[PDB]
Amino acid sequence: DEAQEELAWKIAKMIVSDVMQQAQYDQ
Amino acid sequence: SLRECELYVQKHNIQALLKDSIVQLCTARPERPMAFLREYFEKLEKEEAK
Amino acid sequence: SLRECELYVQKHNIQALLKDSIVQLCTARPERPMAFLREYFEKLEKEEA
Ligand SMILES: [Zn+2]
Ligand SMILES: [Zn+2]
Ligand SMILES: [Zn+2]
Ligand SMILES: [Zn+2]
Ligand SMILES: [Zn+2]
Repeated sequence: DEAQEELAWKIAKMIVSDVMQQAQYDQ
Repeated sequence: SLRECELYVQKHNIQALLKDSIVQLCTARPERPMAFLREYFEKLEKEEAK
Repeated sequence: SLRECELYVQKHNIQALLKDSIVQLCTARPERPMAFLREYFEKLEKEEA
């Protein structure tokens, strides 16, 4: 369960990175 | 802008929002994740309304 | 298990799916993030089925 949440955090931080990147490419 | 997006993410805890949605997704592993995400946010919208 | 979760996430392109919704979210910057994401996925849902 904590394993799950730990993994969800990792993935969420990944998405946030890719979001910031795509937001520099557009403006 | 890029700075406005960063700000928005921070101020509205979007990162934690994603985390919770992924946690749910992995518990359910739905045939149809869009339908599931729809219902998940619909549920949360209703909380933030009443 | 955890591995089934990682697998599901990769197999179903979950990361890009969520990322795309947040990118839209960052453009709109709604006063109601939940409502927006709800509407966002409702639209993608309708083309899922
Ligand atoms: Zn502006
Ligand atoms: Zn704000
Ligand atoms: Zn199993
Ligand atoms: Zn706000
Ligand atoms: Zn208003």
